Amino acid sequence: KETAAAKFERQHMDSNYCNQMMKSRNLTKDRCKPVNTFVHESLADVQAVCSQKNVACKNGQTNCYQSYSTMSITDCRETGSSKYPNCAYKTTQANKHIIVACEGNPYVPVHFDASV
Repeated sequence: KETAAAKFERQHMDSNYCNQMMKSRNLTKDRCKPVNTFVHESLADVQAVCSQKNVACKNGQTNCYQSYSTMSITDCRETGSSKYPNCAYKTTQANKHIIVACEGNPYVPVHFDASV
């Protein structure tokens, strides 16, 4: 079964598109998930964010880190009409700074906190 680091990679890394990829990565095979972000950078450059700018997470914990540069991301957002089993997503491409929460040794991303 997956570690938190593995789940982050399956759900968010990818070095209409949202309907296809949300299904492919087992996010909407048995539920419709409201929002998810995919990052189109290399895994190692996303892992590198865990030693970049330390910031507080949305929940006030302090193990979150913001990337120095913007990264290519696709936001997937359920339409107002979406209902299981027919999940439906709005796809929005953007280049944004990402904020991830990191844990473990190696210190790697385990949650996507936000993009800016």
